[PDB]
Amino acid sequence: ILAVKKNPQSPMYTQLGVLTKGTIIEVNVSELGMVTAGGKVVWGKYAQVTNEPDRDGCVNAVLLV
Amino acid sequence: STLIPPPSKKQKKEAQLPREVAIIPKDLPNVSIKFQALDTGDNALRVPGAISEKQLEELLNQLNGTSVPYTFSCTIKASDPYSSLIKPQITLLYTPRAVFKVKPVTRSSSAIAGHGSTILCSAFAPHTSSRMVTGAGDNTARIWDCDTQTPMHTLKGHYNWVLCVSWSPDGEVIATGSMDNTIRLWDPKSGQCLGDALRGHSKWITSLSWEPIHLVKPGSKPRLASSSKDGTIKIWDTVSRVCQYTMSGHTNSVSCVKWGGQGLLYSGSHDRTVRVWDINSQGRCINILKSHAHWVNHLSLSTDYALRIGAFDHTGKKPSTPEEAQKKALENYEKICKKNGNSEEMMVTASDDYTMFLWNPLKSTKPIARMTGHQKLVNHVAFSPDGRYIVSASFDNSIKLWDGRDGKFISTFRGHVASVYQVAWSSDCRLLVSCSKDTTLKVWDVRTRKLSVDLPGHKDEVYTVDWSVDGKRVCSGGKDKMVRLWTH
Amino acid sequence: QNPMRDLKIEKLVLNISVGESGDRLTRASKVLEQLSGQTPVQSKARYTVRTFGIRRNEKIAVHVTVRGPKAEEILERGLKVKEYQLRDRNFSATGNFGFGIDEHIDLGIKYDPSIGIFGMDFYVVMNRPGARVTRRKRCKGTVGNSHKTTKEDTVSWFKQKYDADVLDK
Amino acid sequence: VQPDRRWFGNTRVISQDALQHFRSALGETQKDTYQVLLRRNKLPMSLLEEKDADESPKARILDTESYAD
Amino acid sequence: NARAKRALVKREAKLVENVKQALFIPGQSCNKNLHDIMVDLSALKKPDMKRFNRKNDIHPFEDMSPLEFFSEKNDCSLMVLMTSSKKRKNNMTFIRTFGYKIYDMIELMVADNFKLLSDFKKLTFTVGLKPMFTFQGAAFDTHPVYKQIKSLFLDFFRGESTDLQDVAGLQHVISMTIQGDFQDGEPLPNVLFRVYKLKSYKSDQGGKRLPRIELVEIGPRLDFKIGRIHTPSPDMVTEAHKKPKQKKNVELDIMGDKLGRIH
Amino acid sequence: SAYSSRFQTPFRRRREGKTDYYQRKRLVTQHKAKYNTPKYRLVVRFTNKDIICQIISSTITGDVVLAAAYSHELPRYGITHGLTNWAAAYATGLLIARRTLQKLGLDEEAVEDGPRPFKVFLDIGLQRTTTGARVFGALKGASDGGLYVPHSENRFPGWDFETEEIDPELLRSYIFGGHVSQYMEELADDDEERFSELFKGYLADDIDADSLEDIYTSAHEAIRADPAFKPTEKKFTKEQYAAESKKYRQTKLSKEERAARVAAK
Amino acid sequence: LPVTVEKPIPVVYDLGNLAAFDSNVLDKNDLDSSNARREEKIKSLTRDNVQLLINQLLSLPMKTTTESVGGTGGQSSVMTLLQLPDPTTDLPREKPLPKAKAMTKWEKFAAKKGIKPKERAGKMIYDEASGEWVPKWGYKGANKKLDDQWLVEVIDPRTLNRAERKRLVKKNEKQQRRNMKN
RNA sequence: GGUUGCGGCCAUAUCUACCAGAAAGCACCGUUUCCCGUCCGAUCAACUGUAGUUAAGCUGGUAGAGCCUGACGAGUAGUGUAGGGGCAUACGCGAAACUCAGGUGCUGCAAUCU
RNA sequence: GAGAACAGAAAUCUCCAGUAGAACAAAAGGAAAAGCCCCCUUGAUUUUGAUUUUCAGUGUGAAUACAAACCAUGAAAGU
Repeated sequence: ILAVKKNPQSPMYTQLGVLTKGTIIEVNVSELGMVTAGGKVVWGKYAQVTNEPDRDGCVNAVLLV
Repeated sequence: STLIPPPSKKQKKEAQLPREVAIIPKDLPNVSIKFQALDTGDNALRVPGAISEKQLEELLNQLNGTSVPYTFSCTIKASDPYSSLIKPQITLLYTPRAVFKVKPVTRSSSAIAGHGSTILCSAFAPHTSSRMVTGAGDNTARIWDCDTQTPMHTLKGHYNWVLCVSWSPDGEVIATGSMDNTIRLWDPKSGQCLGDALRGHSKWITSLSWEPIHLVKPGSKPRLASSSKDGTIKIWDTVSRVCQYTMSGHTNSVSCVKWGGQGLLYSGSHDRTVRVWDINSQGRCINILKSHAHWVNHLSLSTDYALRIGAFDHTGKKPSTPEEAQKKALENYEKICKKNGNSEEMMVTASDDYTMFLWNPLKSTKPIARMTGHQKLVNHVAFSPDGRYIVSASFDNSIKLWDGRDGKFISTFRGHVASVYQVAWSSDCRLLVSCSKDTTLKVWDVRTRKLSVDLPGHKDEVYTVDWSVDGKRVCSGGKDKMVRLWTH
Repeated sequence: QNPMRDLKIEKLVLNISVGESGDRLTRASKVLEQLSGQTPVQSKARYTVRTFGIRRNEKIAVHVTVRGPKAEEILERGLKVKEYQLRDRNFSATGNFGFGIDEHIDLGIKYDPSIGIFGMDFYVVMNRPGARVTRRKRCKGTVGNSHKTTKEDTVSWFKQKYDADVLDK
Repeated sequence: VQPDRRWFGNTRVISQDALQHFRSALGETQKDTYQVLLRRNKLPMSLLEEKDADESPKARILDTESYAD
Repeated sequence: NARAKRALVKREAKLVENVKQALFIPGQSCNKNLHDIMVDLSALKKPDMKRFNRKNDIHPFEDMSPLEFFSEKNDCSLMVLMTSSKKRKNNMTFIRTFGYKIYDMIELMVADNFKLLSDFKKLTFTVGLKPMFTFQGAAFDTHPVYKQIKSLFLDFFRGESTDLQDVAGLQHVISMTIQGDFQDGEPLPNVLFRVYKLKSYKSDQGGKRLPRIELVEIGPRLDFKIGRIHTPSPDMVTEAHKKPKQKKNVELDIMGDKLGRIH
Repeated sequence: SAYSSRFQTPFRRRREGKTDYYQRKRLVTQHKAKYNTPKYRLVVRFTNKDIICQIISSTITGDVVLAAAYSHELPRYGITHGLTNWAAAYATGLLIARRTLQKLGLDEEAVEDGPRPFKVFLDIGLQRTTTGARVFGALKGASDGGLYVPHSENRFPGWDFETEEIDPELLRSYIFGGHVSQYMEELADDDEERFSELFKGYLADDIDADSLEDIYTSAHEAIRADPAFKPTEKKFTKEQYAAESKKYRQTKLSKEERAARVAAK
Repeated sequence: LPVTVEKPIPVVYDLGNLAAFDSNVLDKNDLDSSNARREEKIKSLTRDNVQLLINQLLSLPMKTTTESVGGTGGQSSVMTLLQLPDPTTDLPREKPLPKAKAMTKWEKFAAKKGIKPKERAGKMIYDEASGEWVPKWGYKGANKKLDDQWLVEVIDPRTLNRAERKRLVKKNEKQQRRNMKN
């Protein structure tokens, strides 16, 4: 996990870095290696948490591509 | 956009201060030097000064009475390839330069809205790079005029995907293996199927191997060898379209087959077995090799490149009669094959188990060397046109270079970020162009194993690329359903 | 000598000004479409005067060009009604001439009340070969003083054909 | 959450040329006990890492032959 | 309306200053030779060159306000006004402006032996390329007047301050020389101004690393006589040398890692 | 009177519709602040019956031309018909590109540098920008001749206005005189008066839709083979040309005669 | 033909501005404007100085990118370029540094108070009874919603809201004018 | 020496009323299958070089308004500079108008001309 | 100015020119546009190299300063 940019519902949680499913967070996507136009390989994209980490021991997110 | 750490005040102070100069006109040091041909010839002792490299290169010319320029290298730990002479007895070596230099391909070009399907294969014509053909998901193959970057007559007749397409070494008849069961023949100007399609094949065609021109007798057209998932290779007569014999030794799909210059068809198969079938043997196996842990995914030979040109060297001058064309093919094959004095077409087999094997089918079945330095399956392995260098592409996002004869590791490229698909070799071996699952095309400088330039523009999934025989232009194709050309 | 100084018709211009905007403007547009066959265009008032009640952008006129061979037929039909004559005036300094009469429906056009009473005015521009110099972009040149058309020359040209007269004497 | 030209937009793209410099620095970087780190830069260490440590682990034999066979 | 705001943004002081704009004002005595000299100077100053509409009757020494007014209204830092009097034949004035206020004034005159660009051999010349400079003689750095002249010439012709230069960009060089050395207290010898085009003769003697540099003179050939001179006060000099201000045991190691020394 | 005094006419090349200084400013007002990279401004002009294409770097001395070509040089490769057509513009662009490539010695000051491909930029001229214009055809031919001018296929023939695609078959046909070849047949099967006044040379030479394409291909091959750019005989040397020309041109009368005539008033 | 150049006094170079200084003795005997050799001597001296500067200049590092033409702001890999060092000559400035800033009362209050600066999240505010974001300001925002809505249940009150907004804008302008005197 | 593409200062270059222009080249023209835009294939987009030209454009020559240049004013007007005295001299920069004389364009690369 | 059915001194329609009393917001010595017409259109985007401020002193959580991409637009230079 790279960072958290925008948590709705009082983004003071964003300042606190809480997951709070529904947040948008940056993830190191270097593994996939997708390259945008111009030859500038991309290695980081913002993703939204899909599952509820509070009620589960794993964190799931979907790339916002 | 990440920023490289800017130079600190110390760096600025160091840069602002002048430093040494490269005029080097005075006080040239002198050290003993020896000459020895890179391949076999050991020798012309001298103790010259730090003279220009051109003078040293011309010194050896009169020694052999050739007038030809030769590439020069020394210390072959040091690994040293005035600037070179100031590093310190240096043992110098020489080898032909192949003065014809392919200019690097850097500039892109507009796309062509041709067949609307994912590209599957492509190959340049041997007689001239101006004409090129691409295969795609669409059942119809199309030729392209590289000069104007426009499509040509459509090869109608196929009803399934054209898995493989490639010009014959003489360029008279193009072969386009169809996915379903058949391979069709198309001359450069037919615009329609030449006679009945080659049928009677139980499974899809995996690869094609044309008969080398240097083995083709005058008048008779070259034979067309085919490989398929059925595990058998059929030898087809281009004239009568009849099959002389079929070998079913391979118990699984034949991954690929190459028609060697000695008349032996080196082919690999999913059964983890390599069978050296030969036409001269009336379709019989002379020897069988079994050393790969996994199955063989690709095959290549040192002399394979010389076969595909069909005597059409970089000049592109077409021959007059079949006899002189065959003679010029044979002389070139001997030149490339007889690099180490004797004619020895080295062979390399690609193993999916992160390993590659070096093979000498003309000698004992003991492997020469076990090239094994990859982390993922090597999709493609191809010998350098010169033959002294071996390169391979793998899904591990890296391209590895190996010695042509001794098998020693040389270097590895890491520019690609995704799985690396098939690659192409420049006509002069100076540059290598590779394509990967990533939507980028890159070319690597063999002289120093460094990234030369990046050639993006493809939408995604650039499956294959090829290099023109003359080196003027480089083609490409991918899943974007758009063919893109590249030139210096 | 007259090697290439032959008078030629450039284009015919037709227009119908209106006392208001709305249904009458659409009627004028339909009249233009049925007469010249050209798509209607909108001519907007440059300013508000309040004397005629027209406000800014009143859309009180429809400028249409009648260039082409059809210009000769329309001009002939119009001149036929007007006693085949034009006044000594109505000719500009360059010789361009025009006119206008009531009840455009008189010259063949149907009497159907959908259009109703609708007059018209005409404006004709004349020039000699080589006018593209002043209309082309590259090498935009001048016009020779002699080459410029004159009132007397255009009057003589209009009198030679169509059997017209000055209407004044 | 409001739609916009935000996320679904590129934000972390690295420069192609800088990758070679980062790899060279990683290969050449060296430190001593008297030198300490205060802020470790965030870079695609995965691309920089995995140098030429050619070992080629054992083949996936199970792929050629399953347990049942 | 945004168009005016964009111009005003450039008018305001910038942390990084662009190329100093130059305004050329023809004086009441703008001789035809003076006009040719102005055209030649503009040829080496384009595209950042501006010429006034017509003649003028402004005396920088006897009237400083008009120059400041013109600089403020045109946002031009460098000002040139050519005017030749009976005593000061072929005199040309150069002025710098700091914050729209007069910075310094120097009178430069060209001898009759000057050769125009058209007189020299025709050669290729690209506008906007930064030329090279060479200063000969210790007086350039060891004298106040010569130092000021050198600084003015550099600011006039140094162009942009880019840190990356193309090899082919070195098209021509400007040779700054003086009419021989002089003893302390002696009259200042005239400054010799020359422009030479560069020719890349092969490196036969110099191996491959460096080619044999060759020069072809294209002009204009000018000898700059020194007349009346004005200099700014020390406070103005200090103000003109301000910096934007843009760490014990703190260093950014390679890869951006923040390392330090324990000692 | 006052208007004539208190005004200044536009530039000499701006009064006439020869050069648009607005484009010149942009092509010369590069900042640049990035590198001292030179430039080579392309020049393409279409006159009556002829096409002129040139590469001219900006220079105060007069923009000395490094290479140039003209349509009237096409007959050197056997092409005479349709000198002003789209195919002729493409051929001229290809010819000029190949000529500059050969004379610059790329293939059959930058010491220690590698092969640097040439770069060129298109010029607006005074032709309205519309897709399919012959200016874009000349640009395409020049690019195909070994030039990497930055360009987009938006204005190439066959471009689809409704959707951002293009048909390469139409472009190939136009390069091989597709429109002209089709119109030849569409006039042969139509009224002959137009096909007898126009295309008279085509009828005389017996050129069909395929012969024209073959001729264009052969001309392109010859252009690739021999761009040597051999000029005319250049007889009638300069001095005698000048002597002959002065016979008709009216020279300025001697001021003495004018003064005498004025006094004779 | 020979490229060797040397002088007794070491030459001073300014690679940041493509300039150099030569404090060597000037030959007054030949530099006289009346002499004919003057031009040749000046040409030779300029050639030597340019040769020295080029020899020193070319010693600098050169960048070699792996990218292509790409966008208009890109750079070609083929074009080798010399990385010049930072400028050394301290040329005089043309304008002063605008370090002065606005001393508005808001900054002092924020410094005194614990109110952190706003994060400028976005223009997309949320509203009700419309099923749309209806951003606060920027396009048909809620500011004009009160005027647009056709029911003002509570003399024309629609114009009163606009008058109040204009008065607030005037108060903001007055505050700007007052702070301009800081 | 003419014409054409790019150009150098941008009125010696323009404007007013006339006359000349062979060869070669612009320009004029003739046409609308298609790319293409306008109400109008007039500008613009495309085709022909054929039909029809010096009538126009453009380049030149004639006599009017300005323009530009050199010297005459002229080291002349003005100005603070130093005390005879309550302005002159001493002493640096330094005009314009006016007068006299001159012209109403030149200039490089490439292509094409009798 | 010549003029153009109603239409005239202000409705429309064509030849010349405002050295450009249009708007170039404008105050000022002053353009094949910066005034009008047809197409697109975000922008309050991203990291963080000088300044502050906490309250788990939180690699910035952030506007200001600026860096280098992204975008529009075009055939391209370009802004």
